[PDB]
Amino acid sequence: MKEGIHPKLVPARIICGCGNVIETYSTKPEIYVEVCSKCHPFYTGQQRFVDTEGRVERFQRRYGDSYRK
Amino acid sequence: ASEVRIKLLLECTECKRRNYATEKNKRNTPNKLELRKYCPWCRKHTVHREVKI
Amino acid sequence: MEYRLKAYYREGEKPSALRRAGKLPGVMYNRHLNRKVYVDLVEFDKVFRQASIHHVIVLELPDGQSLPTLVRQVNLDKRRRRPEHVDFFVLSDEPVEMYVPLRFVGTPAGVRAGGVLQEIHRDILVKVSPRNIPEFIEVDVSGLEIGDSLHASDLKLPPGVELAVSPEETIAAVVPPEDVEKLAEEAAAEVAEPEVIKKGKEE
Amino acid sequence: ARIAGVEIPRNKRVDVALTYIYGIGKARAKEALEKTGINPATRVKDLTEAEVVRLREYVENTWKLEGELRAEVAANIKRLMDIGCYRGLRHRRGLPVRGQRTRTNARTRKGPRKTV
Amino acid sequence: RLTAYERRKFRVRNRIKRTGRLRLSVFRSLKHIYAQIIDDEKGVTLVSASSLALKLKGNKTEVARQVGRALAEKALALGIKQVAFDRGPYKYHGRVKALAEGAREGGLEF
Amino acid sequence: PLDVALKRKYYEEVRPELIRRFGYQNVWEVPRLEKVVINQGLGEAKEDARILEKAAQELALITGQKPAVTRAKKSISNFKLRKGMPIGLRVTLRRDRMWIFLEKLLNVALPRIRDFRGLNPNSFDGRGNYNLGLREQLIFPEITYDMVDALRGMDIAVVTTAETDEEARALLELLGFPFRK
Amino acid sequence: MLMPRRMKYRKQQRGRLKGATKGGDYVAFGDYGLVALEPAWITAQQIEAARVAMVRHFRRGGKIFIRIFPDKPYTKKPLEVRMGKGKGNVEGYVAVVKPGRVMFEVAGVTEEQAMEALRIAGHKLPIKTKIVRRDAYDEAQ
RNA sequence: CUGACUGGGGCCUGUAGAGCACUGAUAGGGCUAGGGGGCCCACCAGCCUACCAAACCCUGUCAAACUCCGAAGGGUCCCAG
RNA sequence: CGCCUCCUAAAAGGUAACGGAGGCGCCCAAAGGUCCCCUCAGGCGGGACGGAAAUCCGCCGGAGAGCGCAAGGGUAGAAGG
RNA sequence: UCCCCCGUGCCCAUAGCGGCGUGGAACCACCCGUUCCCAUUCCGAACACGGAAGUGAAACGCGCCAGCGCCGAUGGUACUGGGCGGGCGACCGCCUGGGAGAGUAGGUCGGUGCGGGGGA
Ligand SMILES: NC(=[NH2+])NCCC[C@H](N)C(=O)O
Ligand SMILES: [Mg+2]
Ligand SMILES: [Mg+2]
Ligand SMILES: [Mg+2]
Ligand SMILES: [Mg+2]
Ligand SMILES: [Mg+2]
Ligand SMILES: [Mg+2]
Ligand SMILES: [Mg+2]
Ligand SMILES: [Mg+2]
Ligand SMILES: [Mg+2]
Ligand SMILES: [Mg+2]
Ligand SMILES: [Mg+2]
Ligand SMILES: [Mg+2]
Ligand SMILES: [Mg+2]
Ligand SMILES: [Mg+2]
Ligand SMILES: [Mg+2]
Ligand SMILES: [Mg+2]
Ligand SMILES: [Mg+2]
Ligand SMILES: [Mg+2]
Ligand SMILES: [Mg+2]
Ligand SMILES: [Mg+2]
Ligand SMILES: [Mg+2]
Ligand SMILES: [Mg+2]
Ligand SMILES: [Mg+2]
Ligand SMILES: [Mg+2]
Ligand SMILES: [Mg+2]
Ligand SMILES: [Mg+2]
Ligand SMILES: [Mg+2]
Ligand SMILES: [Mg+2]
Ligand SMILES: [Mg+2]
Ligand SMILES: [Mg+2]
Ligand SMILES: [Mg+2]
Ligand SMILES: [Mg+2]
Ligand SMILES: [Mg+2]
Ligand SMILES: [Mg+2]
Ligand SMILES: [Mg+2]
Ligand SMILES: [Mg+2]
Ligand SMILES: [Mg+2]
Ligand SMILES: [Mg+2]
Ligand SMILES: [Mg+2]
Ligand SMILES: [Mg+2]
Ligand SMILES: [Mg+2]
Ligand SMILES: [Mg+2]
Ligand SMILES: [Mg+2]
Ligand SMILES: [Mg+2]
Ligand SMILES: [Mg+2]
Ligand SMILES: [Mg+2]
Ligand SMILES: [Mg+2]
Ligand SMILES: [Mg+2]
Ligand SMILES: [Mg+2]
Ligand SMILES: [Mg+2]
Ligand SMILES: [Mg+2]
Ligand SMILES: [Mg+2]
Ligand SMILES: [Mg+2]
Ligand SMILES: [Mg+2]
Ligand SMILES: [Mg+2]
Ligand SMILES: [Mg+2]
Ligand SMILES: [Mg+2]
Ligand SMILES: [Mg+2]
Ligand SMILES: [Mg+2]
Ligand SMILES: [Mg+2]
Ligand SMILES: [Mg+2]
Ligand SMILES: [Mg+2]
Ligand SMILES: [Mg+2]
Ligand SMILES: [Mg+2]
Ligand SMILES: [Mg+2]
Ligand SMILES: [Mg+2]
Ligand SMILES: [Mg+2]
Ligand SMILES: [Mg+2]
Ligand SMILES: [Mg+2]
Ligand SMILES: [Mg+2]
Ligand SMILES: [Mg+2]
Ligand SMILES: [Mg+2]
Ligand SMILES: [Mg+2]
Ligand SMILES: [Mg+2]
Ligand SMILES: [Mg+2]
Ligand SMILES: [Mg+2]
Ligand SMILES: [Mg+2]
Ligand SMILES: [Mg+2]
Ligand SMILES: [Zn+2]
Ligand SMILES: [Zn+2]
Repeated sequence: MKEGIHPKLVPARIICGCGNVIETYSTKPEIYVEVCSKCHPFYTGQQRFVDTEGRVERFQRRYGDSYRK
Repeated sequence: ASEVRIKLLLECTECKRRNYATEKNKRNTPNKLELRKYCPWCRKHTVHREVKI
Repeated sequence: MEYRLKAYYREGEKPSALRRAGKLPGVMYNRHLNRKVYVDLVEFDKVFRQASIHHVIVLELPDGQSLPTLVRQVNLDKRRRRPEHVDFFVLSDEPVEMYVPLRFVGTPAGVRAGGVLQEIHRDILVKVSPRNIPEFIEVDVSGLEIGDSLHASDLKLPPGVELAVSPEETIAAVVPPEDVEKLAEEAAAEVAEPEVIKKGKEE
Repeated sequence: ARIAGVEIPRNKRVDVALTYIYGIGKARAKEALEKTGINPATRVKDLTEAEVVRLREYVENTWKLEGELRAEVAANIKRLMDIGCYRGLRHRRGLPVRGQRTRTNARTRKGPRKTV
Repeated sequence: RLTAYERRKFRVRNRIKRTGRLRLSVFRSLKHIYAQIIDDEKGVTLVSASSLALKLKGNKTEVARQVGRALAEKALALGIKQVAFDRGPYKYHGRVKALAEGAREGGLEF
Repeated sequence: PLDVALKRKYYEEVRPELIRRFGYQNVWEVPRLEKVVINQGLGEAKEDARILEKAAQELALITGQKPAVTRAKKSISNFKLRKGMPIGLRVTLRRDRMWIFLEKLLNVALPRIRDFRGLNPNSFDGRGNYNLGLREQLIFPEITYDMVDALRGMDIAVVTTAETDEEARALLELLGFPFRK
Repeated sequence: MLMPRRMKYRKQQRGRLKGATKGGDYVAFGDYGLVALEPAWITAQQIEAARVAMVRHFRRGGKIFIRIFPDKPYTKKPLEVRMGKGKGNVEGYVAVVKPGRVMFEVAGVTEEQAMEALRIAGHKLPIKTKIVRRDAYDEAQ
């Protein structure tokens, strides 16, 4: 590589919020991120962050069967 | 040649004799031409400078 | 069928002399032979109008030989619309490219509706054994409307015969007919004047 | 893109900041800081990083927010517009939905006045 | 579709053969280096030399130089003196350059 | 050549599963990565403030490599484009920096994408290469909210040696590329 | 009626009319043809009168093939001017026709229909003509 | 003795004719973006066309300022009459 | 009304008409010398904003691009970058 | 002098495209590295250097195949130098010498010079 134009790559820590730490390389030796592949809901299986809903409507109402048959 | 593309002479800066006639575009090249050229009086190469024709 | 035609040999006779004596000049060739021939014009014409590069013509020669040929090329006098020269292609035992007459069976529904069946190809180019030459190739065109079409990829070929043209080649179409009711439209149809392609600084 | 994907303002208190999130109002701001025991009056510039992911964790796991919320609200307006019910028709035309008079006003739904 | 390699070679060599001198052509493989002095009017090679044919040692640059001296010594015993250097597709540098310097040390004129 | 986990994962895990999935008979036949070309079609810096040096300072932090200037082929009136004008950045990543970039790309960048639902499975070259665009540059771990000024995305070309899209799908998915379909 | 939609040049030199027709001497499409027996510049007006005469005889049915096209600009100086002052103005368009050329072909129609339509068409043209029927010679071309 | 003219040999050429590979023109058919129109629709798509029709392909043609070709001749030099 | 390009011009050169078509009366301090390096237009597929067409990637692609400006000749084994 | 390879010419596609097959001992290439020379409008991709673990996958070389591309007769015709006729003309014929283009038959998956390395 040409000299004096490229940011030097050094060994680097990456600390995600989920405690996962990656041993990679970067121009910054230590970086904090809010998410990573180890915890992101698309990555960690069908980790439905909230809406493990199912249908949900238009029948799980069932309030109720009091009308006659 | 035109109003903006003028004719000019090149003058040997050592002996002051005009040895070459040439042209330039004084809008594109507003500074005086400085060029090395053979001066047959000095019998060597010399900085010649643009001088009014 | 299998037609026969007397042929004769010629060396330095001049073609205009042979043609003035009623003889059509010609040539015979394949990878093995090449001989200058002439046939009799009225005799050749009787045969060719039936045989016509489609069916085999056997040339009876004056040395006793007989050779099975396809007419490979007919050169016409462009002014008088007359044959001036024939190429006879002497068949060998290997297959050969050639044109097999197309034969359009049935009446199209478009033709019933007033349309016209455009027979684009009336024969089709094909590799086949010179002992395998079918008389024709039937094609059902009764389901063509205005304006449907048929291609060589729809040819149901007999056995031994391989298509020698692109399957995407059109063989027939059924088109709208001439109609007087369109005339007054075309008469009172103003067509603007021709544009002249810009030249030089304007392009 | 701190929490949750929205870079909430510093300089402001946490309860006030978290309102700058699609899905979190004054009500849910009180709920997030109590359930994680954070002083609701602490500026975002002063949250210990332990507090942040503590606050971040509870918020993102509890409630639907930003894109997932917006896709859902749209999906409900979409299904109403597909099943062809009356409310769906009002969304089809951009007219109001909750029974309001349209002879005048309704400028929020219709937009600025179109001359004739 | 010519490659940049073939264009570079044609371009360098057309200019050489325009001057009508015997050309000193140089082929540089990953392992070896080779040299021919060629009369392009007869389409005929006059004298050769290469690392492969002299079964030469290790460092490619010093090998190249020795190839040049060898080519020179055989060339002069045939009357060859003046010549035009044909770097062909290579920069005038390193191994090729060393071979040229080695040819000149041996009295080849160029 | 540095020791980077993604490169090691390529040789130790990825290659064996690829040889087994396709039965290659030569070690040079197994798909590998040729290069990763990052491109910014900026153009919002054409005349305005051709101080895209802001972006070059960014891509250099992201890749450890100084990007190079792309200049306009012809002039385009509707785009307000003069032939020769600087309209973006291309940087070509190979060998360890290519691995080092892709390593952080799969681990950190793609997860930070807004409403991320996986890479587009249909984006494949048709000859075994892949391409994806990005909407922002904060996606990357080195570019923080403080230092940024404007929202500039990029194109990323992933060039493999695979002859077909299927072999390339296999190689990339195995490296940790999250596809939705 | 027929004329080029565009052209590189507005005006053409006159040239000659020697020789049999260059090509187009065999029936290529329909069943019957109208062959030119002597050379001429056939005007776009003449072709259209020939076409309309065949359409009108068919009433409804058949197909006409026009195998010549008037691309040659025809020039005439304004009336009562002297020689000089440049080339005349384009007044029309003509197709060059030489002996043996198949000008029109018809299909989709009886023999009697075709014979008669080609005859009436021939009366609209400034030359002698011949009616022909597709032959094996035509097919071998 | 070199001349007109002539024999032989070499080189130069883009016409006649022809051709369609380039630049344009071109009839029909095929295939087929884009429009016209027709069902169906506004919830964004969908189907249908004996309508006009680009590109491409086939068949068939046109050209002083078109040429993938290309004569007869013409020019010029050498040796000979 | 001088000059350039094509055609007319009959395959050397030349060849007229108030015959058919276009351009010039500048420009460039690099758009000049040399050395080294590089190769187009266009089609298809892929790619945030980004579109018929901006920049990126892959495959095909001998010259249809380019060569300041008319036209012609020439030209990537460069005269183009 | 015969076969393989590496250089480098010549003929100028009968030499090209495509498909398939084959070769690593040798040679060539990819390859292994980027300290050193040198290098990237960024990139050891290229250029360059130092190497020698691997692979003939890519490239290259060598076979085979006629789908494309390229080449292509013979015969006949167009045209025509020179010589003659005919038509009011547009134009049309005859003699003698020359003779295409398209198309048909068919050909082609190159040939050859010089040097170098290896083999028998
Ligand atoms: N060399 C020749 N014979 N030329 C003859 C020229 C044509 C002549 N006018 C003819 O048709 O008879
Ligand atoms: Mg350096
Ligand atoms: Mg240095
Ligand atoms: Mg008869
Ligand atoms: Mg101009
Ligand atoms: Mg809120
Ligand atoms: Mg109300
Ligand atoms: Mg109301
Ligand atoms: Mg490997
Ligand atoms: Mg795809
Ligand atoms: Mg690939
Ligand atoms: Mg970041
Ligand atoms: Mg005239
Ligand atoms: Mg008239
Ligand atoms: Mg006139
Ligand atoms: Mg006049
Ligand atoms: Mg006139
Ligand atoms: Mg008229
Ligand atoms: Mg004609
Ligand atoms: Mg009449
Ligand atoms: Mg023909
Ligand atoms: Mg004498
Ligand atoms: Mg003399
Ligand atoms: Mg003579
Ligand atoms: Mg002609
Ligand atoms: Mg054409
Ligand atoms: Mg053709
Ligand atoms: Mg003509
Ligand atoms: Mg012509
Ligand atoms: Mg001409
Ligand atoms: Mg011509
Ligand atoms: Mg051909
Ligand atoms: Mg030829
Ligand atoms: Mg001659
Ligand atoms: Mg002449
Ligand atoms: Mg002569
Ligand atoms: Mg003379
Ligand atoms: Mg001569
Ligand atoms: Mg004499
Ligand atoms: Mg002339
Ligand atoms: Mg001329
Ligand atoms: Mg001349
Ligand atoms: Mg002269
Ligand atoms: Mg005048
Ligand atoms: Mg003027
Ligand atoms: Mg410069
Ligand atoms: Mg391109
Ligand atoms: Mg595209
Ligand atoms: Mg887009
Ligand atoms: Mg684009
Ligand atoms: Mg050009
Ligand atoms: Mg070789
Ligand atoms: Mg030779
Ligand atoms: Mg194949
Ligand atoms: Mg191979
Ligand atoms: Mg080996
Ligand atoms: Mg081995
Ligand atoms: Mg270093
Ligand atoms: Mg060192
Ligand atoms: Mg390297
Ligand atoms: Mg190298
Ligand atoms: Mg090694
Ligand atoms: Mg191989
Ligand atoms: Mg092998
Ligand atoms: Mg190579
Ligand atoms: Mg064979
Ligand atoms: Mg030839
Ligand atoms: Mg031929
Ligand atoms: Mg002949
Ligand atoms: Mg004569
Ligand atoms: Mg006369
Ligand atoms: Mg004759
Ligand atoms: Mg003769
Ligand atoms: Mg000819
Ligand atoms: Mg021929
Ligand atoms: Mg071949
Ligand atoms: Mg060779
Ligand atoms: Mg040898
Ligand atoms: Mg040997
Ligand atoms: Zn994480
Ligand atoms: Zn002086």
